[PDB]
Amino acid sequence: AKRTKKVGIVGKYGTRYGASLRKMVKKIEISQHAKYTCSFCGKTKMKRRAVGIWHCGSCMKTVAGGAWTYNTTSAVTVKSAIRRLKELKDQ
Amino acid sequence: PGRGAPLAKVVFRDPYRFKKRTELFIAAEGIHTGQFVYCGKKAQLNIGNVLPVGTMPEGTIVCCLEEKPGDRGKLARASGNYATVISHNPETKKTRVKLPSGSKKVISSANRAVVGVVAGGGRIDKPILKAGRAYHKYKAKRNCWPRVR
Amino acid sequence: SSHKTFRIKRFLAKKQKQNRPIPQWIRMKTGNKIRYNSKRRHWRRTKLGL
Amino acid sequence: VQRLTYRRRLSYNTASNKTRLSRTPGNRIVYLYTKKVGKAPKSACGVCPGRLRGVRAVRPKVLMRLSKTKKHVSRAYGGSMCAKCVRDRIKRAFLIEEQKIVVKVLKAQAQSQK
Amino acid sequence: PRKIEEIKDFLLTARRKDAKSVKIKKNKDNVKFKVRCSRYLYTLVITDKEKAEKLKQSLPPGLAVKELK
RNA sequence: AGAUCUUGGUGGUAGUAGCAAAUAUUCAAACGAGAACUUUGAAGGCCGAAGUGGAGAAGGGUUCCAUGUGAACAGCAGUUGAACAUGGGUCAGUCGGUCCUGAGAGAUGGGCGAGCGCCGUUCCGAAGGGACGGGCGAUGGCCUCCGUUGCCCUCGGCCGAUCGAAAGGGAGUCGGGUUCAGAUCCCCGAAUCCGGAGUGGCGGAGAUGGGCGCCGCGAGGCGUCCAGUGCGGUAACGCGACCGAUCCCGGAGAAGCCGGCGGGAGCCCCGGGGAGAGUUCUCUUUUCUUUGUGAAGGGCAGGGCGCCCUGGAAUGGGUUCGCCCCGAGAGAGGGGCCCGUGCCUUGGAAAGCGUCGCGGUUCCGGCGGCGUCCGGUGAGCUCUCGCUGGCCCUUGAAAAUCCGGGGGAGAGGGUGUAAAUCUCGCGCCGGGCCGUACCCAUAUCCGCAGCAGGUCUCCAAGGUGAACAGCCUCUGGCAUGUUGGAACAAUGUAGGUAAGGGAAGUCGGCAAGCCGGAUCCGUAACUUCGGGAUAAGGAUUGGCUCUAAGGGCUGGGUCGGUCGCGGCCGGCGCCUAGCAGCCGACUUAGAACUGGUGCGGACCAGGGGAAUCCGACUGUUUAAUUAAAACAAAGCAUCGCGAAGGCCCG
RNA sequence: AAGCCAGAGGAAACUCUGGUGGAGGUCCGUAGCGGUCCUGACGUGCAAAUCGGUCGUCCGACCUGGGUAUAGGGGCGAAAG
Ligand SMILES: [Mg+2]
Ligand SMILES: [Mg+2]
Ligand SMILES: [Mg+2]
Ligand SMILES: [Mg+2]
Ligand SMILES: [Mg+2]
Ligand SMILES: [Mg+2]
Ligand SMILES: [Mg+2]
Ligand SMILES: [Mg+2]
Ligand SMILES: [Mg+2]
Ligand SMILES: [Mg+2]
Ligand SMILES: [Mg+2]
Ligand SMILES: [Mg+2]
Ligand SMILES: [Mg+2]
Ligand SMILES: [Mg+2]
Ligand SMILES: [Mg+2]
Ligand SMILES: [Mg+2]
Ligand SMILES: [Mg+2]
Ligand SMILES: [Mg+2]
Ligand SMILES: [Mg+2]
Ligand SMILES: [Mg+2]
Ligand SMILES: [Mg+2]
Ligand SMILES: [Mg+2]
Ligand SMILES: [Mg+2]
Ligand SMILES: [Mg+2]
Ligand SMILES: [Mg+2]
Ligand SMILES: [Mg+2]
Ligand SMILES: [Mg+2]
Ligand SMILES: [Mg+2]
Ligand SMILES: [Mg+2]
Ligand SMILES: [Mg+2]
Ligand SMILES: [Mg+2]
Ligand SMILES: [Mg+2]
Ligand SMILES: [Mg+2]
Ligand SMILES: [Mg+2]
Ligand SMILES: [Mg+2]
Ligand SMILES: [Mg+2]
Ligand SMILES: [Mg+2]
Ligand SMILES: [Mg+2]
Ligand SMILES: [Mg+2]
Ligand SMILES: [Mg+2]
Ligand SMILES: [Mg+2]
Ligand SMILES: [Mg+2]
Ligand SMILES: [Zn+2]
Ligand SMILES: [Zn+2]
Repeated sequence: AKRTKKVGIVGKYGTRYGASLRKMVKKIEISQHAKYTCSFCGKTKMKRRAVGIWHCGSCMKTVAGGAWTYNTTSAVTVKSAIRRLKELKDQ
Repeated sequence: PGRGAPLAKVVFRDPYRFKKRTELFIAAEGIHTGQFVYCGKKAQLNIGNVLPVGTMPEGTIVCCLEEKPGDRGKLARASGNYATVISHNPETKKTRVKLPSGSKKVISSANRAVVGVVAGGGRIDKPILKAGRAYHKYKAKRNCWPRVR
Repeated sequence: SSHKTFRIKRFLAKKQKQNRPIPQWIRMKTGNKIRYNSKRRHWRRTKLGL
Repeated sequence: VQRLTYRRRLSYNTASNKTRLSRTPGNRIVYLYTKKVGKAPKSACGVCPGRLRGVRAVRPKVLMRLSKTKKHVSRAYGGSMCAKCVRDRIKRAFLIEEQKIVVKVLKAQAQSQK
Repeated sequence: PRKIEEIKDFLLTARRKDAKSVKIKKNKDNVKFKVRCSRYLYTLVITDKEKAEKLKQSLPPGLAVKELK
């Protein structure tokens, strides 16, 4: 059965810290504790080890990613920009 | 401990004697274990490679920038931060870059830097929510936290 | 304590050896002026220097 | 019941003060001071997390009095690297040297024209 | 302590130069011959009795033949 | 004569205050001049395993043990003492220190400083004094040939002395006995670690085979030539060794907290068999106690494996308490490895223990008989091992030390009962120095003291119960906390009860009282939607006799068609809505009967509601009059600074 | 609390119900740590700060041994001079 109406993962914090702060930290905690699909082995075992470190259980590959998500939108745009600048630098 | 950026342990070959040299690079986001990273003037633009700023294009962004031509990385080291290579002039061998503070700095074109943004993402987005979490944060850094007005 | 160093043990040994009464024949010596050992120490009354 | 005492002057439950219960021939329970749990080697590849097989798991100074066979496996890198990663390294070495031969032949046939 | 399996090993173990003595223990089910060497006490367990007596007379001379009964 | 004068002495107070925190003593006897207090016996109690028990660290330092004394001390007493006096007592390769580094401390170089010096610890140093390797040589000498020595070549970054842990890292000792007081140290018996062996201690391994000619009836011998730094398994990996330097790589040391399971032990519990006790007014085949196997080897269970081989899976399957796992190879079959603290065995029964006896050596590790057995249980408790998760803007030492691998410089012998070499078996020698008694606390420590205070840990039985709660008890311990006797006034201190009223008392419900556990119902406003909430409110609760429900192990044959009253194949048959027998915990629900309506019967154990103010919460704070609304906090906002810098010390 | 299983309802989006799970500077409450009130005891005390009952917290900004560092106009202070 559904146990909470809206708090979800931040029900562990009780009534404390303020509704807006709990709402703010809810999405970060969800993405922090999510298990992502490893882009090397294909399994859904890539999970956070510490802040910025994402380790896959199966292939034992460790990646430097974001603090709460596996990669940041900033880093994705940066990688695309670097690829474009490389292909423009050479010919 | 004490910093939010992950550190990359990278092993090189010693060019002059039979030995393996281990470095402690600051992990640019996107690098993984088992990846080859290339350091030098003739290195290619890839995330994690180290190469002088003067050889880099007019819009690239960099991770662990040197303040002086020859020391190790000094700028844009904290997690999620990066600098941008704005402009060059081959004469006087100078490169103008933009620092995380928004300031503009002229440095030597021989300064090396890591391509990409440093890992550790938007660490400051999450509210700490707890004096205990703040205590554990600063216990790994230094005695500064409980601040009396 | 039970764990002790050799210097400490030797110090305690000397203190034990000199914490004793005077001999009886001392009081018969000529011009004695000594009635009793006035440097007697009890382990519970006064504690040692160390 | 019979309650126990330590047999040494170390009176704290530290990591070096671990005991087990033994029933002597005199029909009494006593502490026997155990040795720490040893670990098998990890693979020198540094990737796969299991520890090596065929090697006795003891404390490091016990290995000085073990025979040679008890500390390795009859294979290249035996007792230092796991078999799976030894196979991977053999294949990797062979195939990369083959690739070097291929690229040398490729540039040799490419330079046949001015 | 070391348990000797067969009689042949026990003979040369008893004939070793460091063999101090041999003790003979008669139990209800077996007879134990215990030779005291430099490092180990070697025990041979004999289930029957005629072979035990044969060993008792075949023990080498010059060695103490202590009987534990 | 004065100075709250200085020092010393002495009064009244005054035989007064007082010797009242933690339930408790009594009887007889002994010694003795003398007994409320000492000792012994009997009885009644207490601590009640989170102890008033058994042992340590720090600290003390002889307080430990025996004997004696009765001056003083032990705020009464003492025949007693932690007092006094006289003697005695602490035994180590394997228990620690010692060794290593940690936070840190600290020389030298250098820098500063009037100067004693202090800054600094890799920084402004020519910072390696070592090395099996090769050469030059001295032949020192059993001058065969290997050990010496000086120089040269080659290699050589702990890049920094040194100190820093009796709780961290750190090889390897256990069982029994023994004293007045010591024992993992002594004795007995079983082991084990490290180091050494030049003249090499013994074996074993290396390693002792093929080819060709001959001889020889064959087998087997002769000569020559050629191998030979081991071997097995498809694999995981195995076998008793298994040449190898500088150098390189890796491992172990070497890692937080919490959760949930599972294995193993110890303890607890249950049913029997012994042995000894207790009860026996009646009953009780009864109640109580006791009923061993060390280290180190070998074998086997058991646990674990992110190890291997076959094979290829959707109608997806396997599987946990939860999970989780699989074409990057599931399920299934067969293997391999690790741990093995459990069992058996050597140790080992000769010892120990329990009983029943017999001798004496004033005080025997005396001698002897018998026994030391069979089982069952489990969300039990405690340790330990393992598996798998969760949390972290927290990611939870270092170094000694030891090992494996890569590479192949070299070394070894010419086919010999061979060589170099050996992490294999056995054998020989050694392990120095210091600590070691005892207390470890309502009396051995600090607090002026035998001070209700303070002072770091280990072990942990039965009943009730959710329980390491409280209450009672066994093992162990003690004598009521520096006195006793007789009374039972006031006033007190601590604890109860109180008709009728029910806060009228008081600044104020201060204090006390009410409520309280569990089961079944039932729960509002408000809310940040999580809470409020044990809201509020109500019912039940004993004893006894039953009734249901919740499991686990085995075995299901149709048969002589026959001889290994039994075994191989098969004509020979249909539990297939599952039966047959056996064993086993607790727990839940329901019913009847029943007692003077009493039943969480002691113990344990929320009074509740409606609002206002302040602080968000959790946290902290004036040790010794203020615990708060104060401080902190997350959150918010502002400021400085790109290192020739911001802030700060000097 | 998240995560997970099953059943049911849905055109979908998804929803409802019962289990499972075991989070939290979570609650009651031992030990521990603290010290609210009685303005209790004591107040020439047991004590130059203690005692009784009642209390606050009791998985964490938790309690604590030992080793180190900071020294007087200095230290250290979740702040009371
Ligand atoms: Mg503040
Ligand atoms: Mg004292
Ligand atoms: Mg055993
Ligand atoms: Mg006068
Ligand atoms: Mg005058
Ligand atoms: Mg009086
Ligand atoms: Mg009185
Ligand atoms: Mg009692
Ligand atoms: Mg005690
Ligand atoms: Mg005494
Ligand atoms: Mg007196
Ligand atoms: Mg004395
Ligand atoms: Mg050097
Ligand atoms: Mg040292
Ligand atoms: Mg230690
Ligand atoms: Mg003793
Ligand atoms: Mg045994
Ligand atoms: Mg399988
Ligand atoms: Mg016996
Ligand atoms: Mg002792
Ligand atoms: Mg006291
Ligand atoms: Mg003093
Ligand atoms: Mg007292
Ligand atoms: Mg009393
Ligand atoms: Mg009394
Ligand atoms: Mg009344
Ligand atoms: Mg009334
Ligand atoms: Mg009134
Ligand atoms: Mg009035
Ligand atoms: Mg009140
Ligand atoms: Mg309310
Ligand atoms: Mg009834
Ligand atoms: Mg507050
Ligand atoms: Mg507020
Ligand atoms: Mg306080
Ligand atoms: Mg105060
Ligand atoms: Mg107060
Ligand atoms: Mg605000
Ligand atoms: Mg709490
Ligand atoms: Mg609480
Ligand atoms: Mg008062
Ligand atoms: Mg003020
Ligand atoms: Zn992966
Ligand atoms: Zn591997």
